[PDB]
Amino acid sequence: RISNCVADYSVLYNSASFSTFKCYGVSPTKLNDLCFTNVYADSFVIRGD
Amino acid sequence: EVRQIAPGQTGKIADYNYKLPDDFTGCVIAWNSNNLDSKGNYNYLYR
Repeated sequence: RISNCVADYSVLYNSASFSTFKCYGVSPTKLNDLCFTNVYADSFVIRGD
Repeated sequence: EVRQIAPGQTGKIADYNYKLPDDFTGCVIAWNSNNLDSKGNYNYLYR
């Protein structure tokens, strides 16, 4: 859980080290301006297919 | 970037050097050129 901080989504997006980075409810460009209440990052490993 | 070069598609190269309009009408063709450009090719570039 991430809270009580300022997130520079612009840096993360410009730091395009990821192959596929898509949001199904938001547009990546609008992320930097938009603000969120609760942010939860779920990390794991899967297969390409 | 084949996906990136397409209407309503974004990417690192897209929006920086070439961005198709959504309303445009046309065709796009892409293919592998490893054999043709096989020896990197610093003549190729990306800003």
